[PDB]
Amino acid sequence: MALAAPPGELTLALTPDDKTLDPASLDRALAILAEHGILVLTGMLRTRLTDQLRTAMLDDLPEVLRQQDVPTNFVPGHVQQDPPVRESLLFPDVLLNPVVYQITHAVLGADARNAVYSGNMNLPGSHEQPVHLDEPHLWPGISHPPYCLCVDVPLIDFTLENGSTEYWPGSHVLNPDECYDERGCVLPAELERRRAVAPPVRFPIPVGSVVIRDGRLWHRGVPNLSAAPRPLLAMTHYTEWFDMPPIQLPDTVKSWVDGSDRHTHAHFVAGDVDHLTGDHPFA
Ligand code: NI
Repeated sequence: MALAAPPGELTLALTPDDKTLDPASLDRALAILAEHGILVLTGMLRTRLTDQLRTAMLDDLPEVLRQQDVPTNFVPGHVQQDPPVRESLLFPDVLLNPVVYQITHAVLGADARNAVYSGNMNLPGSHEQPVHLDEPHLWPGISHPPYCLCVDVPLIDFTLENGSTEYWPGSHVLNPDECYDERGCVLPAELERRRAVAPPVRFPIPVGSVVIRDGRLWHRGVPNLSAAPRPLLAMTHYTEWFDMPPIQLPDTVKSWVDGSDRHTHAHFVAGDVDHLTGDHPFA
């Protein structure tokens, strides 16, 4: 709560040149994800990539807001927006990042696969989301290991002002009976018990960072009190055995996406994919 940079205990500092973590860096990464459920990797992505993705998503926001019903996460101002899947905006260092997949391989296995290429546009004057998990526990009242890791790419500097996400460290292992409602929101009794032992944190995250977290981590989107939309690009790695629909990608990227040992659950389509309406033929 009210930090000035990502906490040391959650953070691993890299450069965009780093292709693998040395054994001790990986051990620390996995120790952080196991204990805290969230890992911040600073210095992962070049300005060249984040700038293009930021531009592409801010250019698409008008088409998203024109929709009959604008799909929002829980409350007003938290808009669901898929980034483009044009050949020229699909970057191996984003989709198939070698450090990300080194971590996800070590936690979920070599057959783990990305099955989400989506985004969260947090609008100026947005409301507070309820504390929730994005992915549920597979059975109520059971402790089990992760089956999915969210990979979140901020496309501007996230600040306390513009809606940097509230995270509940270590919350990813909590699954008592009657803890979650049908939408994945944490029952208030469990929130206040948890707050006494391990209160939530919120911190700036500079663009170029990648956040990897347990899909079961408690978090909430919070108001964007800045004058500008706060874009996030979102991917999710799942174990091979978890049923997900495939990502629609153009067959122009099949050559490097298919037959990588960094797996994507993908359906390849002739021609352009409509990333926003999703309505294209042969989908
Ligand atoms: Ni969420």
